[PDB]
Amino acid sequence: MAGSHHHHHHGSMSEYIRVTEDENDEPIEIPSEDDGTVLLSTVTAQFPGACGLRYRNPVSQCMRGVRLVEGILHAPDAGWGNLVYVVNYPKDNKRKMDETDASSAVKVKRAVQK
Repeated sequence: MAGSHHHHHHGSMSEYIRVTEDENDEPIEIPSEDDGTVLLSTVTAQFPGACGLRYRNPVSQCMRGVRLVEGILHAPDAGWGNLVYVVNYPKDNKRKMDETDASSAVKVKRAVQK
């Protein structure tokens, strides 16, 4: 319902992700990352609120599932493909309200024990 943004291009791309939420709906094509994964920002573009995506292959008849780490939807060892996907969420979550720039990097001593 809320959230869309408009900033997730970066360099390279490799390929894209083509998946649809509804079986009757058409497979929407969205831009992915160079590594192959997909930025969460994109997932919200068409699937707002969606927390996780499932894998639905009519020809594969398997039980695969799109991996999600740090918001970035990782792709399988086969790729996104042009199959269907099943959303996984109650309605919304957000759990995000902080956007600032700062650096606090620092070295650490050797921590050894038994």
